[PDB]
Amino acid sequence: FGPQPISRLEQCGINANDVKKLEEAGFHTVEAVAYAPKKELINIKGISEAKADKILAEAAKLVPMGFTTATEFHQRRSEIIQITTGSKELDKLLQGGIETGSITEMFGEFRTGKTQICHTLAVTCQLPIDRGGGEGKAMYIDTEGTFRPERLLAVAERYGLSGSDVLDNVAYARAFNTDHQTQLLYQASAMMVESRYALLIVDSATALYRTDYSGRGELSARQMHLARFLRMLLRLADEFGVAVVITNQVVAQVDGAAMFAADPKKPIGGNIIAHASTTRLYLRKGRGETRICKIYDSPCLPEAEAMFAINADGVGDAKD
Amino acid sequence: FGPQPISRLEQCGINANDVKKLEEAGFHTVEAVAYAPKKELINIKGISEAKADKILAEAAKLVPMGFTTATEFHQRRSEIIQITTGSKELDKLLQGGIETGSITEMFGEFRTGKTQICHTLAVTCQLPIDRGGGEGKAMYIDTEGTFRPERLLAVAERYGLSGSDVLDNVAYARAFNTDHQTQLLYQASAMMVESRYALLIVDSATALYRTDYSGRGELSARQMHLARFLRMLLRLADEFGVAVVITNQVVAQVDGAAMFAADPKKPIGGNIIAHASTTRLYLRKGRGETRICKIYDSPCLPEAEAMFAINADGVGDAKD
Amino acid sequence: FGPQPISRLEQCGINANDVKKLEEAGFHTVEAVAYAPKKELINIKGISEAKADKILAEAAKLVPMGFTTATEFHQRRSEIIQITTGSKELDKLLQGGIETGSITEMFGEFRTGKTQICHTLAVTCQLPIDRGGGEGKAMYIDTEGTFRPERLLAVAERYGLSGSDVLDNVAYARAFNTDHQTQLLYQASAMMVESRYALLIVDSATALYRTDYSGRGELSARQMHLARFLRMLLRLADEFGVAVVITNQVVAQVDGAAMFAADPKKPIGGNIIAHASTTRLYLRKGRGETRICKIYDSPCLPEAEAMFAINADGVGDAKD
Amino acid sequence: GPQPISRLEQCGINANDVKKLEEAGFHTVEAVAYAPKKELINIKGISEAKADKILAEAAKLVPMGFTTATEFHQRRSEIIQITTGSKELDKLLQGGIETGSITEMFGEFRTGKTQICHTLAVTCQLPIDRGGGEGKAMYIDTEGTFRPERLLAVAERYGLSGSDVLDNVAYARAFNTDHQTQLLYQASAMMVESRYALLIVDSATALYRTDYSGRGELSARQMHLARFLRMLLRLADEFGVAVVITNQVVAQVDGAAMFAADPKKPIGGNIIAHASTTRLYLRKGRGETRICKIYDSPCLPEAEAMFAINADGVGDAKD
Amino acid sequence: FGPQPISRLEQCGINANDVKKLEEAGFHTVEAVAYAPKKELINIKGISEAKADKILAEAAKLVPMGFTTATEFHQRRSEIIQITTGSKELDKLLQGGIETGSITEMFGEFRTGKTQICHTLAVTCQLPIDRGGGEGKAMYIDTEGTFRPERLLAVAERYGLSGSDVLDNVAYARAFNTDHQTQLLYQASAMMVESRYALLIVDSATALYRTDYSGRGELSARQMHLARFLRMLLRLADEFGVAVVITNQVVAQVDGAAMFAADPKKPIGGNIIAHASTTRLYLRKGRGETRICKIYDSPCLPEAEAMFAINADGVGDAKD
Amino acid sequence: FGPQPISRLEQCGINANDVKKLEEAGFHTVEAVAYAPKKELINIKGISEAKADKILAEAAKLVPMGFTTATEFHQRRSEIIQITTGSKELDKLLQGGIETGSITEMFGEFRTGKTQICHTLAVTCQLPIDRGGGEGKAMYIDTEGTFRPERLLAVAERYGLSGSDVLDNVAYARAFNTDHQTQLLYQASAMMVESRYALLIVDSATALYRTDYSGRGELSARQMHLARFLRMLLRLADEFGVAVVITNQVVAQVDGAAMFAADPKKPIGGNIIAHASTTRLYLRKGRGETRICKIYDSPCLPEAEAMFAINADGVGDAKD
Ligand SMILES: Nc1ncnc2c1ncn2[C@@H]1O[C@H](COP(=O)(O)OP(=O)(O)O)[C@@H](O)[C@H]1O
Ligand SMILES: Nc1ncnc2c1ncn2[C@@H]1O[C@H](COP(=O)(O)OP(=O)(O)O)[C@@H](O)[C@H]1O
Ligand SMILES: Nc1ncnc2c1ncn2[C@@H]1O[C@H](COP(=O)(O)OP(=O)(O)O)[C@@H](O)[C@H]1O
Ligand SMILES: Nc1ncnc2c1ncn2[C@@H]1O[C@H](COP(=O)(O)OP(=O)(O)O)[C@@H](O)[C@H]1O
Ligand SMILES: [K+]
Ligand SMILES: [K+]
Ligand SMILES: [K+]
Ligand SMILES: [K+]
Ligand SMILES: [K+]
Ligand SMILES: [K+]
Ligand SMILES: [Mg+2]
Ligand SMILES: [Mg+2]
Ligand SMILES: [Mg+2]
Ligand SMILES: [Mg+2]
Ligand SMILES: [Mg+2]
Ligand SMILES: [Mg+2]
Repeated sequence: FGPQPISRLEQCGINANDVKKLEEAGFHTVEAVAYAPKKELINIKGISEAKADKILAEAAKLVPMGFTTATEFHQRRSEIIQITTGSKELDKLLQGGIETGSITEMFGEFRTGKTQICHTLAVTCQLPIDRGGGEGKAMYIDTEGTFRPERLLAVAERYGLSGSDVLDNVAYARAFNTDHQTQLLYQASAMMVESRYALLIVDSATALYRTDYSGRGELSARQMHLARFLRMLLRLADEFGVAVVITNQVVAQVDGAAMFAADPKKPIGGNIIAHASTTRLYLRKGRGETRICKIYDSPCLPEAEAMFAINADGVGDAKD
Repeated sequence: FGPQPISRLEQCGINANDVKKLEEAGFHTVEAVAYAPKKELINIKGISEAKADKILAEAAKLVPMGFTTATEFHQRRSEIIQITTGSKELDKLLQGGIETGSITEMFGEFRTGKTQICHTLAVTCQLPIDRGGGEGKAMYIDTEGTFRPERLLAVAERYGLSGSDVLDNVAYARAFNTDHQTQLLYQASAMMVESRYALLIVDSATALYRTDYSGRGELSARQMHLARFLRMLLRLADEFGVAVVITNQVVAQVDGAAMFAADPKKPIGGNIIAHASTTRLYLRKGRGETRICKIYDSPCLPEAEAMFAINADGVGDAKD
Repeated sequence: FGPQPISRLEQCGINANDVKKLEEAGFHTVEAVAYAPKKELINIKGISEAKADKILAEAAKLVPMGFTTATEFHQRRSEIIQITTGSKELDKLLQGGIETGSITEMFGEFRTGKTQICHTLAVTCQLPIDRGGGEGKAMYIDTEGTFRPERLLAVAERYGLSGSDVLDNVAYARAFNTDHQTQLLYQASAMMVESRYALLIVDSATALYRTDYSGRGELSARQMHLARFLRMLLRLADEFGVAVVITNQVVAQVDGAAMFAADPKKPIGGNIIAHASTTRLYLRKGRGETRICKIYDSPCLPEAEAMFAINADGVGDAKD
Repeated sequence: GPQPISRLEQCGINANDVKKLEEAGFHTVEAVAYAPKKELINIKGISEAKADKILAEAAKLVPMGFTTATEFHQRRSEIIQITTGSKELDKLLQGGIETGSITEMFGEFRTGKTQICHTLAVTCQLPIDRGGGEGKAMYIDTEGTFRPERLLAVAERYGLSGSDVLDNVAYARAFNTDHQTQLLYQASAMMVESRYALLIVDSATALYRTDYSGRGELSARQMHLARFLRMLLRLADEFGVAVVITNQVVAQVDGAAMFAADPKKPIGGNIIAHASTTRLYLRKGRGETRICKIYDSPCLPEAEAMFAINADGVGDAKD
Repeated sequence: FGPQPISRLEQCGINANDVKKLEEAGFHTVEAVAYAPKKELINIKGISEAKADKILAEAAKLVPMGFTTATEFHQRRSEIIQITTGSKELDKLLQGGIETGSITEMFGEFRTGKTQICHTLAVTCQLPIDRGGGEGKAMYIDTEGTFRPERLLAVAERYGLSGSDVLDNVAYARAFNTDHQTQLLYQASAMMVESRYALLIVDSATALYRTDYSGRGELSARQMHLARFLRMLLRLADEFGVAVVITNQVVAQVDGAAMFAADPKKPIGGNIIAHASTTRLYLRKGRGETRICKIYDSPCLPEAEAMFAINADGVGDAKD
Repeated sequence: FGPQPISRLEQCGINANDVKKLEEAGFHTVEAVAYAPKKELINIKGISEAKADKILAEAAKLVPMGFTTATEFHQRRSEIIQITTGSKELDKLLQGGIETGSITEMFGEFRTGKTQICHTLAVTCQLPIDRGGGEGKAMYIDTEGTFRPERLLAVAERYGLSGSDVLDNVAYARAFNTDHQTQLLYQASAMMVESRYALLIVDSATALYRTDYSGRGELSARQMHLARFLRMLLRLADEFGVAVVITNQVVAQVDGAAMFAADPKKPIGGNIIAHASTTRLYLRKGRGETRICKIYDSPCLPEAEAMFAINADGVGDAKD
């Protein structure tokens, strides 16, 4: 069960031309138009103030957005699914795994294993819910050109799942530039409503912005575009109940006039949207053959560290 | 003990149709009518100038609006209720804690514990006056998806209160956009008049405004909407005599990126309403894993500093 | 030495019902009737042209209004009272302090100590003339909610006055909206006829007009209402001879709301009344401390600057 | 100068009519002669024949016939011009502020009109040798912005006794328009009583903005202003004194859709536009220098001038 | 099978001036303009925003950029061409050799054998697919002045190919400075679009940057120029599908400054483009005459070590 | 057959002042202008970006810098002259002798015979082509003061050439410190164009650096200065088509400091410029006379050892 398709609004007395204009705009379900303010609906053409007000009021009638007791919210948060990361120690660290309905930014230095974690999450997302999975196909928006299905086949063989259907479930695309990356979100929102999607990996979020928006005086436009991208990701996560995972690259100190996100502090959203990343995981190589994952910031989980390893079957517990 | 419900206004020779029009307008209390100029009581359709003047007559007759001797105001202020922050050092710094019937704006950089302080205030608000509480249900309006009842349960366990009853009082809502944030206050007013409440937290005020109203030419509309929201908050604070707490994120250095509200000057209301925040607290990160709270501005308190820490049971005194 | 009560007009043979009509209109004094034009005495229903003309003629006979030699005006001006501001440097800057029977506007951005200056003036107003006081009770139409009767006690302790008695002679009111602020002037005119008052403080005098009259097309009504309020204040200053201090906010950047009078361009009254503020002081924050008060405009004073400080005992001389 | 109204008793008119005319406002036979039949009839207690004959003898006493142009040139060459206190501004006006006319100096807020009025009032008692008027001065102030300290300072600069100049300046304050009109009546009586040379109205349109507010009262405001300016013109023509008035002007956008904030549209309005003979635009400059531009004059041409305000009054631009 | 020439853009209704403007800008192929962002198309003078959006819209329908199932990507990657390196051990370690469409950065100490590998790869690129080749012309943008066709003749004689035709199918150029390198790539784009190419070699990529961009202050500009060069190489590899090989030099004792590479870590692209090199090979000279290759970094291949030898006919299997 | 002198410029519209500014900066031919980047043409003061771009474009139009078929490069390299070393054994070892256009470096222990090889090469540079010479005058930049113009006469008498003409065709200069070496290179480049010069000998390249740039912490500046000197030598070799020979001193023990010019590894250019020495020769003195020359590093020639001897007439084959 998920959102309510926009066709329900047709049952409420709205002519189909406005519905199709909203569909072209990008709002595919009643949730996406209910959550939108009057300004966004007014900005698109062919709609007047009265029509926008009536559709907004009807949508608010359809989906409840009023107050509720905290016990109801505790019950609701006790039913969301957490996706196992493939490692028992990291699963213990995350108190269940990667939660669905938020943003889990995992960042670290170069050659640490973020892509391996993304691969393992994408394959384990198809597991039955009783084994820690999410019972849903997993998308993969890839900007680094670093998607090799051989790892997915290896992990699917390890877990015993049929490789054919595991491959047939995971979708794929590539982002050659920032605008194509953004339009991929429109396509994903269009194509999500037709099936059950429980994961969406963007590896990595900031890779294209370090190069395309290269310039001392281009910082402002880059920041606004990144904020828009992150807002779209947040809306997608809230609307469809998916588990968005992204990736960032970091390095000691900084370079340039505070241009990149190469800092443990100063999250990806920066000064515009600081609350974008609900969960942040620092991935560190450590000393010797070690791998460490530390919860840098979480609203509920406390700071801690953990040990894990990467073998030919994916990410697993550190074998001694 | 509280305000006078508008049903008491019925015993003045006024028919119920315009009374219901005022009720649906947003004036749930006779005080909300007495604190309203003729312009706002006329702007609602269906009411003439003579009717508005007639109702305002007995509305002002019901409540005292005349001059009082300064000793009377000192007597009134000495009986005000202050809410303990949960830390003795902060209690000393604020000379009693967060005072009721006013606005306290806590602002600081990213990851300074503002949400933790809001959680601790929301749980300690339920304590009886004997222990320093306010003896009333709280209210939380969240604009970042950063409400975790686990912290509330932990603090309730620490203070000895029954967690089930503690979680059964704190209301909750989420603001997906600025218009929903503004609209929440209308239902909040009815919920406030219905039952005793003693704390309204809005975490955080200027979080959505950085996102929805992104644009050089949209600054004026953003400023007017923020001024309207803060005026509504001030009316709420004056009406039911409950403490309003708001939260603001500020970048350490002057990042720029056109005009913003992230600077240790220029209060939230801006140039239109520079007086919205009665009390202003600056939350700062010390050199070595320390937290400091500095009273940036108070009409009666002097500038000072304090030390505090955050443990698994909430905010508390600085443990050496 | 004060004004003659309107009841004296009853000795002129006029019918007492007309006297009560004038009293309820707002003219509590014979001087108020004398200064009024024919149209304002006719606009109230129940009074004919002949009656208004005869009371106006008798009032003009009672209080002289003809030409006087300039030496007489110099003698009258040399006997005026000046209220010490609590700082010797500022006292030298003002060539005596704040004069009675005049309007003193104070400029200032956010956090410039205007409220502290108002508090010190209100607590030094009841000082005997021997120490530069006014020997009269004070008033405070506080439209900001920032009136804390804790600084008044501190300054009273500094000056040796009994705290209970100095707190016992201060009138206080709060303005929640523009119309209530205006009616407070009628109430104050009612009060001052029966006791010696020597100060009227309005801090601020423009915030409510900033918030309530928010609109491009509402500017004209705002300007007319502000002009009416300032005219009422000027009349109050003329009749009873009380120094009227008013506080106006200011900002050093763009406004974007047409007039939006927060800048040095003209008095608060603006184009309609650019002459209400007899004296104008600009309060500015220097480097570090020791704010500067500059005489921005005065009929008989030159441009100058001064240094002053704010301690726990109130405003005082700057100590290096 | 003017002939006192008592000379009318040489004709033989019953003195009750003379007293009626005196209490009406006409304290000089010239005032009766200039008045038309309608005004002399509107006052009750006078018959048509009496008004006609009194106008006949008034015209007999006061010459109103045609005069050759050279006679008018000779009359105008004997006029007195009051020095403005600044030599450069004096050269701009080709003699200074003339008498028997109206000089309206208008400008934005904080230009120095009140200081100019003080300097004109203190230089008026100067003897004609220095370019003064030798007469007394009057100040009908509608703003409470009259400070004798500046008069004392400027008198000290010009080497006069402060007590004497102080004792030769009549002062009054106007709280409303009707009080201003009654002040004009009392000023007329006082000026027929004794010699005066200057009459200052600072400012003329200050009270009309506050008193006659609202859109629906514009016609009454215009009529009252026209009556006030007509009375001022009659005063100027009667006793031959220099009348100076002050007006405020701004370049607002939406603060008012009416009023008199305009460089054009003279103070007299559309009813009597010819009220102000001379008009001076007083403008704030860029760095520190104020300018005085002759906006309109029957004889003087358009020009500009440099002047400064010092603690001793108004003087030349000290670079 | 090759890229679609830019002339097809005129088939969509674009006047020839814009087509020639794009051609002179550097976009010789519809793939290049399709992959380009809106900002880069706007930057060239002579095209409006609407015109650029229209061109992008028509180009989108020509090349599919939407989502696709992972099985489609596995099919696409199964048919990719791998170029034999001339050594059986190297071929086994690389699981086919050097893969087209990706960057294979080989680096090592001085006199390790990178130039010989590049020479042998250039010869073997002309072999038909039946013998592990790619049957395509090769290029050599040599910057060290270390191109000797005698090795090419020797390898062609070993493989039995005619020397004349082997020489005739290799294009050569020399780079004297960085801007010449960039313009050389600009010309190489047109040369590639004019015919069929399969291998590009840059030996070495960073040699000229050590000569030109020296000094302590010239740190940023060198990094941006290198990032631009690597972005150009990536665009070429994606758009034409040509195996790109670049050479880097490393040392064990970095006795220099911050403007160095000198590290097995810190790839050539640096912190701006860490993902520039898809495959990374480390070449070392062990004790005696052993020559070892190691997969330093690969998205799919695991870490391994292999032995190889260099003899008179190029790189061959290490004879015991 | 030489370069194109800068007098061929000034016909493109560039005024004579810019030409003279380039002339005084060390750019004595159009080849040195074409090979230079924008940085080295902007660093000289008096030239703007537009003028530099125009002159660079004209220079690029003057000389061919585009791609070419490998057969063209083979044909070009077939006609490259190689100067005989005076010994048949070493001539066969070098496959023709010292090639023209590359930096040929020779090094060995003390008293091994490099200097005698330098005189023999200088004298043979004057021989006609059919005798193995280069038909060009020679230059000798001697740093250790070991240039005796008496072996030249002996070897010239051996070859039958007149002694006076042989001496008159050798331009000799001495370098006392590094900056003098650089300025003398500037002068040599200035005086190179006006005659046919085929050989340029530096003996030795690093002797002055060892005894001038002492100090443990001064290695970096010495390294950068050596890199600049070697870049200048490379530009001289490429631009004028001259044969550059330089001498290095080595000690077969290890090292005496952190950085040194010793060790058979670690070429003179260091890890900054490792490709400066195209051909490297190692000279050894074994048991008995046994003077051996070995090709250490070469891009085309293989490793081999040859026997030579030094006689009173110069250097010849080892007598039996
Ligand atoms: N086939 C593989 N089997 C096991 N580990 C692998 C394999 N391929 C790569 N790795 C590991 O991946 C690590 C780097 O993580 P990777 O996902 O390749 O890069 P990134 O840091 O860019 O996310 C390396 O340390 C290596 O040990
Ligand atoms: N109890 C106090 N004792 C001394 N100074 C105080 C005290 N409370 C506030 N202040 C001073 O008041 C200043 C601001 O003046 P205030 O009147 O509160 O504000 P504003 O001018 O905005 O109305 C602050 O800079 C602070 O130093
Ligand atoms: N005592 C004084 N001495 C000299 N100049 C003064 C004095 N008082 C005020 N001024 C000057 O008066 C100028 C404003 O002129 P004023 O007549 O007060 O204004 P307005 O044109 O608004 O009636 C100010 O620029 C100031 O410099
Ligand atoms: N003609 C040749 N035949 C065989 N090996 C050669 C030949 N020329 C050079 N080499 C080899 O080249 C190696 C070093 O040179 P090279 O491979 O070009 O290094 P680099 O890539 O660092 O320039 C030597 O170990 C030598 O064995
Ligand atoms: K966070
Ligand atoms: K404040
Ligand atoms: K003024
Ligand atoms: K990589
Ligand atoms: K020697
Ligand atoms: K080499
Ligand atoms: Mg990765
Ligand atoms: Mg937060
Ligand atoms: Mg204040
Ligand atoms: Mg004035
Ligand atoms: Mg090499
Ligand atoms: Mg030697």
